[PDB]
Parts: sequence; structure tokens; C-alpha cells
Amino acid sequence: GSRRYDSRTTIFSPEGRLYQVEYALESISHAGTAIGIMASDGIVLAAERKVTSTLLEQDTSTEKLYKLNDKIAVAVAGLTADAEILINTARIHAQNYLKTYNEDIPVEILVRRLSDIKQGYTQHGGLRPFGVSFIYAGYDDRYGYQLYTSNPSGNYTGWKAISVGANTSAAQTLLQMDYKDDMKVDDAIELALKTLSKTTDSSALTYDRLEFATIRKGANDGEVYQKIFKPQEIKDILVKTGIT
Amino acid sequence: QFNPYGDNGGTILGIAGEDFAVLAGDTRNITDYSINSRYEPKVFDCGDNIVMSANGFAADGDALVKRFKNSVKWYHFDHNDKKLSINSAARNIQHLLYGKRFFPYYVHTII
Amino acid sequence: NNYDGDTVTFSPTGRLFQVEYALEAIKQGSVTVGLRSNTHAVLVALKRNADELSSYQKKIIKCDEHMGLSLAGLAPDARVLSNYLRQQCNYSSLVFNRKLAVERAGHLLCDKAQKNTQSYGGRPYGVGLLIIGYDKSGAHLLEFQPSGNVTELYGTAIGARSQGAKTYLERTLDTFIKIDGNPDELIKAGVEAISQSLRDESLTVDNLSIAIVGKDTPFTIYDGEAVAKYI
Amino acid sequence: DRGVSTFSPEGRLFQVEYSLEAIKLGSTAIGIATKEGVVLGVEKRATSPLLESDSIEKIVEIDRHIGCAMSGLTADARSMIEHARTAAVTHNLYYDEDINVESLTQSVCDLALRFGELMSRPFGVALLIAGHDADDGYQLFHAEPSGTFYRYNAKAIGSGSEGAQAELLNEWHSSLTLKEAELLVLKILKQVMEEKLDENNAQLSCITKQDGFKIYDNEKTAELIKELKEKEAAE
Amino acid sequence: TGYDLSNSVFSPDGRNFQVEYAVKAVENGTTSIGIKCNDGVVFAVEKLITSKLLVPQKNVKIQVVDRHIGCVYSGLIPDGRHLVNRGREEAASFKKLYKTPIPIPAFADRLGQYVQAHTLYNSVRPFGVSTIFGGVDKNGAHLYMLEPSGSYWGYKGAATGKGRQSAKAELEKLVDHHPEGLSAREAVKQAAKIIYLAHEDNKEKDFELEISWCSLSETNGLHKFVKGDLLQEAIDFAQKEIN
Amino acid sequence: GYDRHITIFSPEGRLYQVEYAFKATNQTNINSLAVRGKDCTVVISQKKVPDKLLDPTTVSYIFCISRTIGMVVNGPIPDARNAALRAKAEAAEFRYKYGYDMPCDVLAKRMANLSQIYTQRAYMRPLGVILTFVSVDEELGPSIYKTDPAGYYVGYKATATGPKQQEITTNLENHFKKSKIDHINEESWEKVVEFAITHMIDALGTEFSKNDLEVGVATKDKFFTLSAENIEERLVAIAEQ
Amino acid sequence: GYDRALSIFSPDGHIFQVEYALEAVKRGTCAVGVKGKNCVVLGCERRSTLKLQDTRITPSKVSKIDSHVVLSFSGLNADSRILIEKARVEAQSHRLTLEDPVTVEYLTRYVAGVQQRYTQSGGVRPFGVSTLIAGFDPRDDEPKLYQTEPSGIYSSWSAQTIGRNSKTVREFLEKNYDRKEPPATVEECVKLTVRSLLEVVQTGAKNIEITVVKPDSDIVALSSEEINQYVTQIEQEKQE
Amino acid sequence: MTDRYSFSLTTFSPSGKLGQIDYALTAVKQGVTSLGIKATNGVVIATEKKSSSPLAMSETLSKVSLLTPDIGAVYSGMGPDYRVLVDKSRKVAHTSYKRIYGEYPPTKLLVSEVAKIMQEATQSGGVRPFGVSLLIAGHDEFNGFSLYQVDPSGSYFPWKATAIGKGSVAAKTFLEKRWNDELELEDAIHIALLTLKESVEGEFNGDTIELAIIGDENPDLLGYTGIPTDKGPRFRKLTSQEINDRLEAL
Amino acid sequence: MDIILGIRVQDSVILASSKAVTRGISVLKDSDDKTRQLSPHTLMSFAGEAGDTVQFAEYIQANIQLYSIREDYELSPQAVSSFVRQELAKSIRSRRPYQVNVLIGGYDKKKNKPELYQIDYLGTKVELPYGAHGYSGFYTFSLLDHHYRPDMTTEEGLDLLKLCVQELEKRMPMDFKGVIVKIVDKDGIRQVDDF
Ligand SMILES: [Cl-]
Ligand SMILES: [Mg+2]
Repeated sequence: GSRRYDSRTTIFSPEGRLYQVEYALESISHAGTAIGIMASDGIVLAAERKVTSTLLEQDTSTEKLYKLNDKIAVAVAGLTADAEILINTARIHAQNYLKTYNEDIPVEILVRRLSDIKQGYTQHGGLRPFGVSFIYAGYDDRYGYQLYTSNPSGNYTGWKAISVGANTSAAQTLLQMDYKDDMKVDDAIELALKTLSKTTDSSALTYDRLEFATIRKGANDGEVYQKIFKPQEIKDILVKTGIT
Repeated sequence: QFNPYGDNGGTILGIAGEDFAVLAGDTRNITDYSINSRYEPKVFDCGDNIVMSANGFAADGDALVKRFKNSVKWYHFDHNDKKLSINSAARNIQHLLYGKRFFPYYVHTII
Repeated sequence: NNYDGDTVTFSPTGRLFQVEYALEAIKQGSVTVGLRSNTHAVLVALKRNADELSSYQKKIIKCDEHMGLSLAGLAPDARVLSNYLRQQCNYSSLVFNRKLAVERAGHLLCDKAQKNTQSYGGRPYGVGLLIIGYDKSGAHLLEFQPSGNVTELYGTAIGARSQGAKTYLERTLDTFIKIDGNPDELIKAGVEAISQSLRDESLTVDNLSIAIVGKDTPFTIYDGEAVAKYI
Repeated sequence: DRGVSTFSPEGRLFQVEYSLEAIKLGSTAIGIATKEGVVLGVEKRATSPLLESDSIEKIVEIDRHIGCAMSGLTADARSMIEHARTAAVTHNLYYDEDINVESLTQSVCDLALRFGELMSRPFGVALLIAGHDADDGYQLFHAEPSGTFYRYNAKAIGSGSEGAQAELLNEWHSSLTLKEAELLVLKILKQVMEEKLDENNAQLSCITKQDGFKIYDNEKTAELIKELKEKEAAE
Repeated sequence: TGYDLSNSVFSPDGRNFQVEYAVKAVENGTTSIGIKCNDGVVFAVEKLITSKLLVPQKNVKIQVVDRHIGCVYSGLIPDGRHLVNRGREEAASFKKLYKTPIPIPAFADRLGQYVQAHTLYNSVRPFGVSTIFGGVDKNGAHLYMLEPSGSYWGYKGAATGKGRQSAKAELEKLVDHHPEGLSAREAVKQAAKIIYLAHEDNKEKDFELEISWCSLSETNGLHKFVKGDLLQEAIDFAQKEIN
Repeated sequence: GYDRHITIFSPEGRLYQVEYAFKATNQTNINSLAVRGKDCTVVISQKKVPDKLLDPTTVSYIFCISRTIGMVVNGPIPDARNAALRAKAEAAEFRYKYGYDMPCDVLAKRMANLSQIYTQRAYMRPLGVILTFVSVDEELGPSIYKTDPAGYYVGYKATATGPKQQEITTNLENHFKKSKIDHINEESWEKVVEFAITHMIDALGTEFSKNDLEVGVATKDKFFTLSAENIEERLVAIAEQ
Repeated sequence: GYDRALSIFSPDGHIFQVEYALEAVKRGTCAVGVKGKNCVVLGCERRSTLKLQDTRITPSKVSKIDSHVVLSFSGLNADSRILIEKARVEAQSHRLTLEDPVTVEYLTRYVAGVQQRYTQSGGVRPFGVSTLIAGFDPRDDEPKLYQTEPSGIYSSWSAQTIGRNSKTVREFLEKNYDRKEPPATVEECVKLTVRSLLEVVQTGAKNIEITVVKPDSDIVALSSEEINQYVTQIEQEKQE
Repeated sequence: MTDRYSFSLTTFSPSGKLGQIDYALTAVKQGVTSLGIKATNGVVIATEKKSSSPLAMSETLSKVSLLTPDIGAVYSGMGPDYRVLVDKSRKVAHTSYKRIYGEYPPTKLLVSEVAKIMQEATQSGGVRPFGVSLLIAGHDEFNGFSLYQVDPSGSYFPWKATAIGKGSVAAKTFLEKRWNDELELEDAIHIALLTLKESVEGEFNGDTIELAIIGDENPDLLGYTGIPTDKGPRFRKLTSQEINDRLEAL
Repeated sequence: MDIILGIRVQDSVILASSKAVTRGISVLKDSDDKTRQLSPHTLMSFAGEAGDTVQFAEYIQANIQLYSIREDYELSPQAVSSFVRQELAKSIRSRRPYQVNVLIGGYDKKKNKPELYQIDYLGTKVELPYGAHGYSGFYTFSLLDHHYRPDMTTEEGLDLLKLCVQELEKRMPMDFKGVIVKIVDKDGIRQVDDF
């Protein structure tokens, strides 16, 4: 029968590893680098677009940075199509929580549930896992500003600064060097861009090959604002830090 | 509207002695003011020295007896031809009757 | 070789190897004999034990008051198939107030075994059965094989070294067929038939298993001291 | 790969035969049936000295009149015991009586072959089911993952089974007392066990008509071990 | 390669090797034939007497569908029975809805589509039988032969099994020598002869002859078995022709 | 190489099972042809009855799908009949649901979509057939639409299918180059059938008797097949010219 | 539904998928459980290749199943969340029907049963997780410590360890733990747990987690400085 | 019986590649060239009508398809896969949007729904990916004119102009030179015809070329009058004659 | 079941619930506690159909306790009330709805404010300074309209509550066997033993 053609996506290797999870991570390692940096007064999300063409419409485009609700955003590394399936699920889960409790969802709860979905694809169903790693940037009134990452295994962890996708080894070393705990948002913006500028496989880092976003309390009095940067705004912040 | 029950009349009577027991019943079967049969038995030998009668609505009575006789048969198959004791038969019949708690067998049963 | 992974695959010569491997399980099973006259039908079964401390595996199963079988091969598969026969015999009684014909009993078993040989996932039954019975057309004996093939016979035998008993019955055909109105003599012929399949071992009191059905005889099984008469 | 319910060329189910190899790796379990009762005994086999041996539950009650000992992948036995307990209690509810030991064993053995492509594989555990009923008296059954069960006067299963079974062949007779059977299980267990037999790494139990199924205390077994050693030295 | 390991897989030729392998199981089986006549059809089959212990006349292989259709087959006998069981369900639902008994061409397609359905998936095995069948309906007599692939045609005469080529040759002579037509009673006698002639390809074990027929005049349009005097008369005719 | 057993992509972006289903099309060794008249659509096919024991009336690869739609198949008869039964059911259901007769091109699309599913879904094999649908559509007029195992379909001015399809195709191409029009400029369907047979004779290079051919004709409000005598009458007309 | 029998027997009588799940446990960070006279202590390793972590929000290694029972583990982190959730649900379900919190044995038996079910269910792989379950039964002062594993077997332990280099720390505990006299106080039990982890860990900084469970739902996690004091004390006594 | 293929037929290889997606992209590469160009006041999409036979009527086979009154689609790769995607894309525009909001979806969201369908064929049980790349041109009130590409993976990208299929590498280079942000619709049609002539080999006329635009509203193509807010479809398929007129002044 | 009251004061929420359980012409019990602690700073009182009341209360209790364990965090009174409302809103369109009315009294530790929510069996939620279910409200609402002040202490709230119970004992037809009173504040939940 059909047994002949089954790849057996949810099995262990002799060494105790999940083949498909490991290979999905190998896929993600070729995706455009995404960096998250958490400051005391906000969070930065920076991501490098995958080898841009000059005729690509840059202003009305969304590849890396997605909004889950007013308080939580994600940076994507891997298959965009796979990520959008998970994003719409996460968007729904956040609204279910709000409908139930009349409170915005805590960041970790949203992360855990999205990670539990990924876990399911590695243990049952016989389907391939999602070839996606997320950086979650968000705020709630319990823990304040939070950075998380999840990967195809369904395992998630919290971070002060983190990178996913390509050149994470090099990127993480640079972040580990220059990061400190009393850091401000504007400093974190500069660190994020400087790190990408050194780890990039491109010749020079330009505005058209970047997506950028911040989550500050820079609105008026005790409230959070999400700023998905426009092309011209990325151009200005790139000049202001002295990269171009 | 359709009424699924009926009354077939008749009456039954069980008495126990020291080393014996009797189960008697009249042989008349009726509907309303008409006689259907002057000789229609409703006291049956079910095997294992158990006699049974289910008097009231004859359709339900026959169905129950038929199910119990079948229960005795499968008791032999599943438990190495063991004799079904009268107390065990009684309990088995309870489950037959209570299984239709919300659409009852309209009968008064005696074994 | 490459065509024996499952029952859904034909070989290049048109063979079903999983069915043939199921057939092989019967040959490994202990010997059992079936034979009939015009008035009675008899099953004789050599029971097998694990060791001297163990009991002897029961080979004969009752299906109704007028029908039953003996088994050879996987015993749990015989339990499934005998249970199905009990239900079919019982359905015929409750619905039609009719004792199930031994021929229809065979037809139903054939069709049940067949479905397992044409579908993916399932497997063939790993047991052979000898069904005896007395119905409206007299005494009957059937031979069931898990390929689906059912065959009505005067006498037969299945299991290990069954060829010895089968040859004897082929010679004795004219004699035992006319043992009418005599149960003990028909059994004697069956006990002598199964004895042709014995090697080193002989028929003892807790080893032999006999069953009989007939005109004025319900299907009844004899074990233990009840078969001491026929040794 | 290949189907789960596949026959070998010799006419055996591959998975059933492979599960039998798993049972051979399991710890030893011995059962002996007498006219005064049925005795069940097991090797506990703690993997480490830090493991609290009293938590090793390889002898188990099914009903007051039916006990059970196991050997092999003992985790697989939990659902089998659960089914047995439910079958026993359910039969008492339906028929106001104790269930026959044979009928209980048959119910457990019906689960055995309910695997394929139902559960994904056969059970990797063999059971010794001991009990008493009014009809056939004291009985001992060996329930395998093939769906087959044999009644035994005495039986050993597990790693030291073939050696213990040969010993049970010589020692068993139809006039054994309960006390004699208790010592005989201890004697044979001590012979096939790797580590030295004591009250902490071996467990005894029995089923009698009068008192039902009882697992013996470590204090009670210790005295039977001491009684056994003295009797062997006495000749 | 490996194209023959799974059912419903096209080989590079455009062939389904699993179906062709089922045909080998049909070729291995006993001989069975069908003869179309003036106002009906006749079916006959070879039953190998494996042993003296087989009860004569009591292992019937020809099967009736509804009351007007006869079915016979060569190959895996259980597979044939499964197909007839389906045929009976198909015929019953046709009569239930449309009142009239199922026409033979209509019935032929019901089996055809069902057999063809068992070549569409790897989860099922093809049928290991070629089935010769037919009967009498409102439009007259019809004879059909259905193969493991689901392929079927109408026939003047049909044959399958181990002695098919011998039977086909003998059938072709009847078609040539009787252009105006063959009668029902004649077709029974010829059927007996052709089975006896086709038995030369399976002559180790001796055999038992079994014949059935549907005819508008002789059987009143219903399927009946040939028994007693008419059977023995057909056997004697066949015995005289071999010598 | 399990990518050649089921309908999944090979490294070079191909579906081998689909390609092998195309080769099954020619297994019968029959050639079909379809042309359009002014008022009609004619389809013709070779009829080969090798076995003498066969009932030749039951040997057919042309099907009456609906009253208006006809279908000829190139491929094995089991798959042909499978497709025919499904098309008949689809045509009937369409009429019931939407209140008008299913058009030839719409049925062709529907059967093509079904064929497409078999090329994408693994458990279902492609049917080894090419389906040529013909009618006189009430909106589009004379219509020829053809379906294959890939799920491809298109309308045709005329078409041919079979082993010697290319020879027939070019024969028809050269005629429409000459005539300068999209159809057979002819009043009666009888002469359109004569054209079809004549050009098949020229392309294949074989002569035909009455029993060597099979003819289907679509007119306004009915599709029908010709008997042996209807074809014989048609063959006589060609011979006497 | 996906039906495939992934966990199956091999010719030698082994279920390789269950055995390969044990290898995933062997890869996981070390976890240790030691029970004293009036307490149980759960110690856990945290690998130090991860700097720039946020320890406030990062999932803790020891999880509360109820107010009186805790669960630690070794193996796949994602798998452990599924077992913990199921256990937490069953804990509340038990309180609802029996009107009494779960015993530690009962909770263990449930978790172990879930693990076993995944070794003979179609379409699923076994949990790549072993657990240490510790706590105190309701209205009971006797310490309880149980272990589970992918196969589904469970058992009680005076002291036990699981995960990577667990055979080294088990060796340590086998000679240092006296059955006749377990750690009499909380300090003695924590020290023995920290000592056992110091055989394997690397540094005693932010690599060791300690959780102390006492009777009547008295559970507390130790901070860095509190743990560091035990590390400082042990090293000074070692230099002798 | 029954679909026993409940497992994924697309899986990750050791190198991290998804084989069936890569192979689907290879099938797209073999396919005939199609392109799209965005202007200031419109969008053009175009492709070659590769005729299977000269007896075949290429008018009956439509490579450029209307999805909504303001959205159109063209492809490169496997035609049957495209046809079913158009059927599903049309239906999903109604079921998941128009039947809820009483208006047609904006281009980006309809593209998102098509992308979802194509992603599911990459992960669901017993199916292969779609062997096509789509170019979807459209207009909506709040986003204006837009052009999207959709690949077999389910990934989609917005373009100022692009090409897919056989000669896409050369065609994209040609478009980079000619494209500016001040292009009028007629200028974009002119460039589309120039770009497409490079990839086409045989005949180059209105009968072998299929071209449609997303431009101004067409009240004449609406089919009714009386509702002022309803001004007609922005999608228009250029006729065979209309193409030939622009080929003279080429 | 019958009488459940609630009063939110400056620094606490006070719930009073009748002790009588009546069936037919018999008072089966006179010491029944018609409340469940959902979390350390959230208390729910309930009244309605026999069986449904306790079954619903304990079901909600289990879910909140599950949440507390999972997140190691106490849900706000507003969050618990919204959860409860949604459950009742589902219930009302079920095959057999929960015929249970509830009051949820809680102290929000983040806001340092007491909160009282009144929810009926339809899923009709309102935040109130004082609340009641059943026929009680027909007396207590007007009484509290007069005597209630927003800046009252817990002791003043208890005297205000005594005034309600006295009025109900005077004018209600049924003997409800007094009330159990419970206070919810910053320090958690405690029971007044002498009322
Ligand atoms: Cl469709
Ligand atoms: Mg209200």
C-alpha cells in the first residue's frame, strides 16, 4: 500500500534527534538574518530582506516583520508562507484571549501556544514541520518588555538580545560583546544595524534591503506604540548612525 | 398519533416451595374487548431450570423472553457451559429491562 | 520474495504469498480429522500441549445445537471465526426461526476470509477449520481454508501429517459412509483414521478430543474420561 | 519497511514473535498451582540500589479471587490489568457472581491481537493469571501476546524460564501443600536469579478460596527464605 | 523498475502489471465456458475431483444473480463469490428503484465499473477471476465475459481458464457452422462436449461436469441448473464424441 | 525512484505517471478523427474486432453522454467506461441543478479538472484515456473539445487522436490551409461524414469496409451513432465519385 | 488520520523508537532528585553556552503540577510542556471528583500512563522525556520521589538523577546517600544535591537551579546568592 | 480503500531543501514566458499563447483570467494546475470576503488567500505542490494599483514589473532598463509588447499573444445602468485587433 | 438557594449568602455555604437551580485554579468575571443551560481596589457598588440607595449589611436561616463567624 512512500517525518534518529526538525533548522540558517534587542525603555526588531531586486516594490511589502496585535510583533526567518499560517493562528489566539478575559494576552502565553502547535507537528500527524523561526517582541503589564524565540522543534526561550536565520554565530558574538543592561532604545537601534552591517552577505547595507520596527513606551503617558518603519524612515536612521 | 404500547391482558402467578417452584399463567390473549387466542402460552422454559413469564404488552413480553433465552445461550458459550443460577438470571434481566428505562418494556416479569 | 510484503500484492505467476504463508500455519498445527455417515457427523482432534505441566489446547468449538467445528493453526483466529458463525447461526434462529444450513455457514466463512485477502492493512486468517453439522438435508462435513476456499466432503483431515488420515479415509470411504444409526462405530472409524497420523506419541485420555452431531444427537464434545472408551 | 500484521514464510506473525523475545529479557516470574491454593512469585530486579524496591509492583490483584504476575515490558501490562479489573467487576455487576478464571483470561487475551494498521503493536509482556472458582477450582494460566493461553500446574516466565521450567517439571506433583509450593518458588527463584535472593528483591503471593488473593509482607517472606535455607542444609 | 510491486501504477509501457499478474491466477484456474444460443445462454464449468472424498453434485460453482442471470468464473473462487455478492446488491438496488429486473448490459457495466475500481488504488488488489455471465432480458439473450482489468465485451461464445484455447477453437467452429443460430438444447450438449475436450489440458485428475442455462422457451427466461436425465444425456453425448 | 510510481514531481519538474498514462492511450491501437460542418459535428473512429467469438455490436469506443453530447475515447475500455459513466452523471446533475443542458466545453472542463486532481492527489491514478467531446452547442455552434491525462483541454476546428494521429492531423491542416475556413462548408451531415472517412482513408492509406469503422454524428438537439448499414451507404457514396 | 505504527518491535525484541527516545533524555541537561527526612530537593543543570539569556522569563526547569507536587525533567523541552499540561489538568480533575488533591504516586502513575500510551499508539512517537516527580501526599509528612521514562515504567527512589552525565552523579549518590540515615535537615539535603551536581556541572554560578519542597504545599525556589553560598562552602571544605 | 496517504509528500532533505517545491519551480522554468508591468494609472499582464496544434482553437484556452472585476491573473508552468487555482481563487474571493463584507477583496488579500491554498499543497497529506507561478494584477480603492507574484511555496512578493518562466532572466533585465515611476498605461503596454517579442520565436500577433489590463473603470462592460456608485470593471482583456493596432506603431 | 448579596466598600467587598437549603416542605440544611473561592483574592457566591449551582461553581473554580498553576499568577477579578460571563453566555444557548446566578467579589492587587460583579444565568455582567440576586434586590437595592456611601469602612459595610438582613428577615415570606458573611480585601478572604 502507501507505507512504501511514507518519509516518517516524526521519528527519532539513533542518536535521539528529530531528523526533520534538524533539517528545517538547516533551511532557516540560509534565510535573511533577523535581530531582536531588548532595552529598558523599549525593543528593537531588525531584519535583512533576502537578495532584493531593483524592481521590487519596497514600500508596500511585508516579508520579515509582522504585527500580531497592538502590543506584540514578530520577526520571521524561514519560509514566509509557513510563517503566515502560524501568524494568522497567533492573531486569532490573541483575540480569543481578549474576548475571554477582556485583557490583552500576556506575551509568553501567546508564544507558548504557538510553540505547542509546532511541537505537535514533530510528535504526531506524519506531516513536515513548519520551516520557521520567530523572534517575538512584545509588552505586557506583568513582565514589561520581552524578547522570545521559537523554532521548528517547538522549543522557546527568552532573550535580552538574539539573532535568527543566517550568520547567527557571528551575530550573537557581536551582540554579546557590545550589549549592556542599562541600554536605551536609540542605542539598541544603532547596535542592531551595526551587527547586520558586519554579518551581512551583501556588499553594503542599504535602506531597500531592510525591515525595521520598534516597540517603545514613547507614546503619551503609560502606553505602548508599535512603529513599523517606512522606507524613508529606514533611510534616515541609516544616515543618522553613519552607515551610509 | 401512533401509540407504540398495547394491553394483551392475562395474569400470572409464581409460588416457591421447599424443594420446588411453580410459575402459572392463563392462556388467554386479548385486545380491548376481543379474544385473540384461547391458547397462547406466556410461561416459557428458558433452560437451566429457569421458567419465565413477562405479562402485559405481549410484543414486549415476547421480545424480552427471546432476549433472555438468547442471554442464557451466550452465557454457556462465554463461560464454559456453566449453569446460570436463578440469582444471576435475575440480575441479567434487570439490565435488559433497565437498558430500556426511557422506552420501557410494558411488562411485569416473573421468573 | 518482493511480492510477499502484504496481501494486496500479486506475484508475477499470480500467487498471493501472504495467503500461502497463512496456509503454512495450518500445516504446523496439530492434526484433526472429520468424517460423516448419512445419520451422523464426527470430529476427532489430536490436542497439543506446551509441556507435561501444561493443559492440552482445546481444538473443538460449538457453534449451535446442530453445528460446530475443529481448528488447526492460530487458535485466536478460530475464536474470531467461530464467534462469527455463532452470530450467523443465531441471526438465522432469531429472525427466521430457521436452523442455519451447513452449506450457507461455509459460504459466509468464505466471504469473511476473502475480504481480508483483497484489502491493504489487514491480514489473512491463519487457521483452517473442519465444520460438521446436521440440518434439513442430513449430515454434512466442510473444510475451510483461509484463502476462502470451502469444500464439502464425506471425510477429510488437516494439520501436521494429515495425509496419513486422509489416505485412510479415502480407502475406508465405502465402509464408514454406511455406518448409519451407530455413533460409537463411526467414532471408532474416526479414531482409527487419526491414528494413521501419529508418530512416536499415542492416544491418551487427556490427549484425545471427540465431537459428534446427528439425527437425534445435539452437537456435544467428549474429553477426559469420556473418551477412554475409544482408546 | 513492512506491514505490522505480516506473516513470515514459516506461518508466524513477525511482531508477535519479536514481542516474545522482549519477554525473554524480562525478570523471572513463577507460578505453582496446588489443591490448597496457587502461589505466585517474582524477581523484582532493581536497576540500582537507590531505587526503593517496595515500589516495584510486578504482582497485582485483579479481583479478590484472581491474582496476576507479569514479565517483560511491564508498562504494557497496566492497560491489560485495567481491562481485567473492569471485566471482573462488570461481570459481577451483570451476573451477581464471581467470574470464572478462564473467562477472565480469555477476555484479557482478546486484547492481544487487536493491533495493526486498534493499537500499533502487540503487548511486550506475558502474564501469569492465578485464581479460584467454584467450578474448576484452583487454576493457573499463562497469557501471551499471541492471544493464546495455556492452563498450567506450574509455569515460569522471563529470563530464567527454560531453566526454571525444567526444575518445575521434576519437583511438581499433584499432592503438593501450599507451604511446600511457597518454598519451591523461593528455591527455584534463588537458582535462576543473578543477585542473591532476599525479602527485598523477591516477592511472594498466593490465592486461596478462604482468604482470597494476598501479597506477602517482606517479614513473612523473610521467614520462608530462612526456613528454606535450613531445610536444604538439613540433608 | 519496481512498477509491478504496487497496483494502479503505470509502467513506462502504459501497463498495470498487477492486473496482468491477476490474469495469471485466472489462467491457472479450471476451465469455464459460455455459449449464446437462439433465445438464451448456456454456462458450463470443469470441476476437478481432487479426491474420492468430495461429495458429488455438492460443491456448486455456478451462481445465480437475481432470477434471470447466471455467473460462472475461473481463477480465485473466493474473489468470484465476492463479485457475485456485489452483483446481487447491484441487481437488487436496480429492481428496487426501477421495478424491472436489471438488463444484462446494464448488469455487465455494474460489474465492470466495480472491477475497474479495483485497479485505481494501491490499497486494493485486482480481482483474480475472469467471469463469464449473462441471461435473458426484454431485448433478448446476452452473453458477457469480464476480465481483471474491468474489460468486458458481448460474446457469441466465451471461454476462460487453463483450457481456454482448446475451448475457443471449438467455439469458433460452432459460430462458423451455425450462422442462422444454435438451439438451447443443442447448446447444452455442445457445452458438455467442449468441457470434455477442454479437459485434455487438465487430465491428471478426472473431473465433474456442471451445466446451467437461461432460455426464453426452455426455462421460461429464468436461470436453472441442468440436472438428472438432461444432464446425463449431455454427458453421454460428450463421451461419444471424445471416442 | 518512487517519484515515478506516484504523481509527485521528479527533479526535472515532470510527472512520469501522467506521461505513462499518455502511452496507455494507444494500447488499443485505434485512431479517431473529429471535424465540424455548418450544422453538425462528425466524429469517426476505427473499429477492430480481432476475435471471431466477440459480439461485434457490443464493441464500441463511442458513447452517448447526453442527448446533445457525444464522446469518443482513445484508451483501454475499462477506463473509457469509467470516464463515460462519470460524464453521464455530471451532465445529468448539471441539467438538474442549473436548468439547462450541459455544454460540451463545460463538460470537457469538468472532466479535465477531475483528471487534474488525479495528477495532484497521490491515492488516485490518472485514467489512461483521451476523451474527445462533440456536440452542436446552442450558443457556440458545432464544437469539438478534447481532454487528456494531464488535465489539459482545448477547443478544436478539427482533431485526431491515436497512434497515427500526426499523419491525420497534417492531412487536415493542409485542407484548412487550402479551404481558408474553420470548418467543412457542407449542408448535410451525410457529406461531412463522407469527408471525414475520405480524409482518414488518405491519411492512413487503408481502405475500410462497413465493419472497420464506427461513426458518431452530432446535430442540433441530438447526438447519434450510425449503424453498419448507415456506414455502408456512406462508403458506397464515396466509391461512386 | 495518520495511522503508521512508528513504535514497533525488532527481531531482537527491542522497540527502537522507545530506546532512541532514551538517547534524547541522555542528551538533555542533568536533573537530580534527593529526598531527606522531612523534605525533597530537586536540582537541575542549566548549560552555560547560552549567555545574553533573560532568566526572569525563560521557562524554569522545575514545574509546579499542583501546590504540593513538582515535576522536573531531562530531554526534549517542547515534549515536557505537553506532559506537564496534561498532569496539571488531571490534578485539578482529581480535586474536582475525589475532593482531595492527587497523591504523588497517583500523579506519577498518570504521567507514566500517558508516556506508555505514546509507545503503542498509531501515528505518534514516544515522548523524548524522563521526569522526576516529587512532593508530599495530602495530610502526610513522608517525602515522595518518583521517576518516569519514555517506555512508561515508573518507580520510587530515595535519590535519583537523570539526563547527561547522570551515571556519574548516580555513582556519587550511591556511596554518599545512606538509607538508614537520610539528610536530617533541609540544609543537609540541599548540600548533598548541590555536591552531586558539582561533580558534573562546570561552575556553580547561574548553572545550578535548586527547588526545595516541604510538607503542606511549602515549595520555594532558591536564588543565585543562596545557591552560591553552598557552592562556596563545599569548595572550601574540599581543599583538605 | 480510502486515501491512505495522510502523510507529507514534501519533506526537508539533509541540506534543508524542500525537494518538491524546488522541482515545482523547475517546472515553472520550463513553462512559457509571462510578465507584468505596473504603470501610474494602470497595470498590464501579458503572455504568449503557445498553441498545442494549429487545428486547436487558441481562443478557447484562456491563460489570462478574470478573478474579480478589478483583479486579473496570468501564469507560467502547468496549465491544468493554473485552471483549478483560478476556480478556487474566484470562489474564495466570495466565500471568505464578498459574502462577509459585501464588496470584493483588495488585491493583496486575495493574493494572500491563493498563497494559502498553494502553501497547503506543500504541507498537507498525500498531495504535491502546484506546478505554477502566478502573476496577479489588480486595483482597489485604498491601495490603488498593484502587481504580485505567487510561487509554488506559497510565497508572494509585490513588483513594479517582472517576468516568470522560459526567458524570465533576459526579460527582467529588459524591464529594468525601461521601467520608471512616471510610466503611463499606454507606455507600459508598449514596453510589455517589446519585452514579450524577445521571448516569442514564431508568429507575433494578436492571435498568438494574450494581454489584459487593470486600468480605468469600464461602464460599457458593466451590463446595466442606474446605480451611480457601480461604475464597471477595471479588468479588461485586449482584443486581437487592439493588439495589432499597437504592433504597427512598435 | 435564594438570597445572595454583595456590597463593595472603600477597601473591601462583602458577600452575604443564605444558609437554608429547602426541598418541598422541608428545610434539609441550615448551615450551607453558597460560595467557592476561585483564587486567593476572588470569591464567587451563587444561587439558582438545584445541582446546577454547585456543579457550575466547582467547574469555574477548577478552571481558575488550573490557570493559576499554569501561569503561576492570579487572574484579576475583571478577568475572572469576563471568563465566567462567557461560560454562562455559551450555556444559555446550550441543550440544557446552567440556571445559576452569581456574584463575584474580588480585590484587584494591581489596582488596590475592591470590585463586585453581578452576573445572571443569561451572561449579563455588571460592575456595581452593591448587588443582589433573586427577590432580595426588590428590598435591598432601595435600602442601599439610601444608606450606602462609597467611602465606607468594612465595619460600616457590615452594619449596612445587618440592616439588609434585618429587612429581609422582616418582609421575606421564606425562612432562609440567616446568612454566612465573607470579606474580600488586600489580605485575602476571611469568614465572619458571629453574624
Ligand atoms: Cl470542477
Ligand atoms: Mg444581572
